[PDB]
Order: sequence, then structure tokens, then C-alpha cells
Amino acid sequence: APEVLADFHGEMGGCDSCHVSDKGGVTNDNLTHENGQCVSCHGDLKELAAAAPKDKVSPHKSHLIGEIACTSCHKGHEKSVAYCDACHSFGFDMPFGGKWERKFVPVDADKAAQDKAIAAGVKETTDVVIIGSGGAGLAAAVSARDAGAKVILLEKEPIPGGNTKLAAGGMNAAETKPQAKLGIEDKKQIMIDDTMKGGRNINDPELVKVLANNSSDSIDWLTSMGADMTDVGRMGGASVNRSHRPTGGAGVGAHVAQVLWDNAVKRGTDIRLNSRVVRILEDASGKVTGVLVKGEYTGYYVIKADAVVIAAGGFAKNNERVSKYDPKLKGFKATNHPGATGDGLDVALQAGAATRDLEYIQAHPTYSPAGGVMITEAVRGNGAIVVNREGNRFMNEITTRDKASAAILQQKGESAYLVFDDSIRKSLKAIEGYVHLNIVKEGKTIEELAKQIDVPAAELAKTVTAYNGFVKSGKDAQFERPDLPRELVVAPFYALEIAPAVHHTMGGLVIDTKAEVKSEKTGKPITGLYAAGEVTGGVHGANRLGGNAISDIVTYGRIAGASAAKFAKD
Ligand SMILES: Cc1cc2nc3c(=O)[nH]c(=O)nc-3n(C[C@H](O)[C@@H](O)[C@@H](O)COP(=O)(O)OP(=O)(O)OC[C@H]3O[C@@H](n4cnc5c(N)ncnc54)[C@H](O)[C@@H]3O)c2cc1C
Ligand code: HEC
Ligand code: HEC
Ligand code: HEC
Ligand code: HEC
Repeated sequence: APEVLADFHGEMGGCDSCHVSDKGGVTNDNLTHENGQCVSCHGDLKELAAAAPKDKVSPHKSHLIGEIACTSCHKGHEKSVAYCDACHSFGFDMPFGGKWERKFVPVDADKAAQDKAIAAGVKETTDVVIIGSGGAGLAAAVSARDAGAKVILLEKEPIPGGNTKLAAGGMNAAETKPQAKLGIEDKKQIMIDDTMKGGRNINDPELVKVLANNSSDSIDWLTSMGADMTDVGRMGGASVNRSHRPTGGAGVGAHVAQVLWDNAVKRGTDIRLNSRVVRILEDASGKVTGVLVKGEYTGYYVIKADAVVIAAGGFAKNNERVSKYDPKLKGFKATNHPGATGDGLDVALQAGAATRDLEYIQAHPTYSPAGGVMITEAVRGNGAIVVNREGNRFMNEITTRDKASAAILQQKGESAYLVFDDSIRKSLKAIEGYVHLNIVKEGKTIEELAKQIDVPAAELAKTVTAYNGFVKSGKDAQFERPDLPRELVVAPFYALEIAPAVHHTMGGLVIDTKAEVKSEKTGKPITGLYAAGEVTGGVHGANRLGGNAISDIVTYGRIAGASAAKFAKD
């Protein structure tokens, strides 16, 4: 029994097969050579993908964006797990396979060993350091690179794009070209007012102004980098159709993550995967001088830089931490990728950074317990209805998420069903992937759908003809639903069991419109420390509206990148 990958290969050629040297060892955390050797012998992703069965789901052709290494799944000296295992359950036949498991390691554990190495010299310099490879960081790698900084960006997972790459529903922006093309009359103020009402007026009004005001330049920016943001639909809590997404209702996440990845990489961004930043370095009256990296394979190393951008994401995946704030959520499932655990929040805190709103944890109301994935709010915005086990509607389906989850939780079985038709289906191309994931019930009639779910045919049917009249009259007499887009009358009929999940953390680092990280001692910025995206707080108040986090990450990430780079010129 030879079982792990490198031992299997051991039997054939040794150590230089994968390693540069015949003694073994990696030379860089990206594992450049080892993957290259894999590709020399087995072909690369296109070629692997090229040969799979023309039916369903292959592990070499997925929706992960950016450069996805072989070794990020085919492990050499330990069991291998497909990365997909972190979110789906396709039960693949992984040669040399183990099961998925991730232990949370405190950024602070191994304090002695990091100190020897901060002492053990400063190994390398650069202008701007950017932490994390989601939109905030990539948006910022571009913008800093455009300004002349030399940038180094670190990502702790084996693959890039963090939660951003999974987004679907859209990016909000007011007063855009796409809206002009569709004749949607919207106003930057309205977007402001929508953001403030929905975050229960505790949002920092200065950050919501910039987020609203810069939104349309920030659609334009993406377009000029190659993005396609021409599809606009509704999301809950907004009064105007403002969620931007690729032609036809395709999710934005993979699309935006990959245009931004391309552009960071086409400027000379030095991106390092499997590299986790475990500390930001210190000095006099606390000026940021660089950071301490912990490479998975090459260990601890200090990189000196003038400015440091924190684009590290939220902590909703770490239920422990989520639960200390809102014990309600102990044990709920999350919609996040695995690395959304809190890491850069600690890092920043260990650096004196100020924090705000950390106890306001959003729960997304329509998570698919069978699929193990989130169903976009855009299904509801596009016209779906939500219905309980008696076949009756219990809420306004484009309401704020704190409220939508609460209602679903007070129904029998803590869960309800998304009910939409064939027009809703063809108006939102993301629906097509829940369909490819085998989790959508299809009945040829409303009553045939009811059998499939297990709901009273008479009552579902009753609630669907009831809801169509509200759609013709323009007034939902049951719940208060302000947008009633589509009659829900073209057969075949679809249904999906949804239930709430932990999703996004509104709190975080305190910043100002320049992406500057403010101090807990003074209220004044820490010189040279900047940040953007969900690791920061203030933008969303106590309930993020759907659409504002991709808007936040682009707009703010662009600001931190430009801002940190000017710092570097001085
Ligand atoms: C499934 C899903 C769908 C959503 N869809 C939408 C949508 O349609 N519209 C919308 O507005 N919002 C949506 N959101 C919310 C939106 O995705 C933002 O929450 C997310 O994009 C945040 O971007 P970010 O840059 O802040 O971080 P992320 O995308 O999390 O990027 C994170 C990088 O930091 C790396 N990292 C963290 N700590 C360290 C460390 N110490 N060292 C090194 N690297 C580190 C992490 O691994 C991570 O990859 C959705 C969220 C989810 C999960
Ligand atoms: C390994 C490379 C993966 C394979 C194969 C697939 N995935 Fe994913 N996945 C995830 C989510 C949250 C969704 C819904 C997409 C969204 O709405 O953002 C999906 C979707 C799929 C689909 C159907 C959709 C499509 O056809 O594009 C397939 C066939 C699929 N996934 C296979 C979540 C995750 C995830 C968590 C962070 C990971 C690592 C992967 N998926 C990876 C794989
Ligand atoms: C290709 C199949 C390999 C062969 C043959 C050998 N190694 Fe390797 N090694 C490979 C990978 C993909 C990786 C990255 C981590 C992983 O286990 O997937 C590695 C890593 C190492 C390391 C670093 C381990 C760590 O610091 O965690 C060492 C010291 C190492 N490999 C040594 C080594 C020796 C001595 C080998 C010959 C007997 C050898 N490797 C063969 C892939 C492959
Ligand atoms: C050339 C020197 C190789 C390098 C470098 C790597 N692999 Fe390889 N691999 C090679 C051969 C000749 C074989 C045997 C083919 C056969 O006759 O079956 C393999 C086998 C594999 C397998 C199959 C495991 C199984 O189905 O049990 C896998 C998944 C595999 N190799 C992957 C892989 C990866 C990810 C590599 C980079 C680290 C890699 N191999 C290096 C030839 C060579
Ligand atoms: C995780 C998302 C993967 C990445 C990235 C790569 N591979 Fe893969 N590989 C993975 C799985 C789950 C499987 C098994 C499929 C099954 O269920 O049997 C495989 C299989 C292989 C094989 C076997 C045979 C073949 O299809 O030719 C080989 C040779 C292989 N993988 C190599 C390989 C290389 C070179 C990759 C880099 C481009 C690579 N894989 C990526 C999971 C994943």
C-alpha cells in the first residue's frame, strides 16, 4: 500500500520529479515548479477539462476564478481532498483521498517562533502590501499598481478570490449608464437613503455618501477593465432597480473576481497564495513598517513596506466567534468560503486598530440545506414568492434580511420554499446552476409542484392566483411587497427548500473615506495602515442591504489602493 501522491510517484522517479532538487523541498509558497512538473506530465486544466464526460460535474472545470493549482487538491505528502469538498458533496473518487477538515489556528499561536524571525532579519521590501485576494485586495492591487506602487498581495488559501468569487445577485450603483440604457430613473440620494434606513440608521453617513457617490464610476471602472455589468434587477430593501450583473442575470462574483484578477496580474502584481499574514509590524509612535508573513511552505518572513492594505474579509465562517456575539446562531450553517475566519481582524487589533459594529451578524434567508449553497436574493427580486409548509405566503420577499430570516424561522420546520415560474427562470441565468446542482423541484403545474414538495395543492394554487392579482393590481394586499415584477404564470413551475444561514459580518476596522485605519487610542489614523471591504465596519450599519458589499469592495478597494500608493510616494 503506497498511499499519498508523492509516494506513489516515489516508485517511479524520486524527488526531482516534482521538486527542483533531488533532495526535496519547495522553493516558494506558490509551488511554481511542482505544479509545472505536474502540468509537464499530465496536461493542464484545459486539457484535463477537455476530456471529461460531456454530462455533469468534473473537478478540473469549475467556477473558481484565477489560477487554480493542481497541488491545491492533489497533495503530495498527505491525503488529498478535492477543494470542492469544502462546499459541495459530489463524492468524487479522489486518488489518494482523505476527507475535508480545517482546524482554526490562532494568528497569535506560535508567538515565540514568530519573534525569533522578526529578530532574524527583515527579508524583503516592497511599496504597498495588500492582504487577501478578494475584490477589495484585487481592486486595490490594480489601483495601487496604477499609481506606481510596487505591490505584494498575500492570500492564505491555495486558490484566490475569497467570498467575492461566489457572489451572485449583483453590485448596487446609482445613476449608471446601464440604467440609462434600460430607462431606470434612480438617484444617488435614494441609494443613500436606502442604505441608511436598512442599516437602522447607525451607518456612518460619510462612508455611505462615498459608497453611493462613487458607485457609477466604479461600474465604469470595471467596464473599462472588461467587466459586463449591464443586467439590472431588484434586491431587497432598495426602492429602485439597482443591482448590476452580467447580461442575463449571471452572477457577478466569478465575473468580477476574474476580471479584477486578470487586471491585477496584467499589471505586475506579485501575488502569493498559501501565504498568511500573522502580524503587522510596529515602531515608534506606532508607524506601520511592513508585516510578518507565514508561508505555508517557506515559513516566517518579514516584508517591509510603507503602506499596508487590509482587504482580509469577514468572520461569518467562524461560528465560535459569531456565537459569542449572537448566541442565537450557535450551530447554523454559513454561506462562506473556508478562510472567512477573523484572521485579519485579529491582526489589525493586535496592531491597535479601532473596531465598530462587530456584533451585527447578517443571516441570509435563502440557503439550500440540500445543496449546501446559498440561493441568490436575485431569484426573489426577479419575482419568486416564498411560501410555508401550509402553501401560504408569510412575508414580503424583498424585505430586509434580519426580518426575512426571522419570519422563516417562525414557520413549521424552520424553513420555507421558494416558488417561481418559467419566466422568472429564464430572466435570471444564475437559476440555471441551482438546476445543474440537482436541488430544484419542477412540477408541470402548480398542483404537481405541491405534490413534489409536500404542500396542499389547493392552498398553494390558491396563494399563487392570489399573488397574480396583486401583480396585476400593483398592490400586494397580504404582505407589503413594493415591487411585483412577474405574474408567475408560465409553466413549468419550480420550487426550492431554503432556510437561513450565517453570511456576512457588518462590523470591522474603523476607516474614513480614504480607507485610513483609525486607532483605538487616539481616533487618528495609524500612519501607513489602510483597509477595505467586509473586514471594515461602518459602511453597512447593522444590516447590509443585498448589493452593497460588491459595491463597497470595488469603491473602497479602489480608494485604499490609490491612497496607500500616494503614501508611498511621500
Ligand atoms: C456566497 C455569497 C454571495 C454573496 N453575493 C453578494 C452579491 O451578489 N452582492 C453583494 O453585495 N454581496 C454579496 N456577498 C457579500 C460580498 O461577497 C462581500 O462580503 C465579499 O465580497 C467581501 O470581499 P472582501 O474583499 O472584503 O473579502 P473576501 O472576498 O473574503 O476576500 C478575502 C481574503 O483574505 C484572505 N485572508 C484573510 N485573512 C488573511 C490573512 N491573515 N492573511 C492572508 N490572507 C488572508 C482570505 O482567505 C480571503 O480570501 C455575498 C457573499 C457570499 C459569501
Ligand atoms: C471544485 C472545483 C468545484 C466544483 C466541481 C463545483 N464547485 Fe461550486 N458552488 C459554490 C456555490 C456557493 C455555488 C452557487 C454559485 C453561486 O451561486 O455563487 C456553486 C455552484 C456550483 C455549480 C453549479 C453552478 C454553475 O454551474 O456554475 C457547480 C457544478 C459547482 N459549483 C461545482 C460553492 C463552492 C465553493 C465554496 C467556496 C467551492 C470551493 C466550490 N464551489 C468549488 C466547486
Ligand atoms: C510529486 C508527486 C512529489 C514528489 C515525487 C515528492 N514531493 Fe515533496 N512535495 C510535493 C508537494 C505537492 C508538496 C507541497 C505540500 C504537500 O504535501 O502537498 C511537497 C512538499 C514537500 C516538502 C515540504 C513539506 C512541508 O514543509 O510541509 C518537503 C520537505 C518535501 N516535499 C520533500 C520531499 C522528498 C524528500 C521527496 C523524495 C523522497 C519528495 N518530496 C518527493 C510533491 C512531491
Ligand atoms: C512526470 C514525471 C509526472 C509528474 C511530474 C507528475 N506525474 Fe502524476 N503520474 C505520472 C504517471 C506516469 C502516472 C501513472 C499513470 C498510470 O499509468 O496510471 C501518474 C499518476 C498520477 C495520478 C493517478 C492516481 C490514481 O488514479 O490512482 C494522479 C492524480 C497524478 N499522477 C497527479 C499528479 C499531480 C497532481 C502532479 C503534480 C504534483 C503529478 N502527478 C506529477 C506522471 C507524472
Ligand atoms: C481540485 C479541484 C482539483 C484540481 C485543481 C486538479 N485536480 Fe486532478 N483530480 C481531482 C479529482 C477529484 C480527481 C478524480 C476524478 C475521479 O472522481 O476519479 C482528479 C483526477 C486526476 C487525474 C486522473 C486521471 C485523468 O482524468 O487523466 C489526473 C492525472 C489529475 N487529476 C491531474 C491533475 C493535474 C495535472 C492538475 C493541474 C492542472 C489537476 N489534476 C487539477 C481534483 C483536482
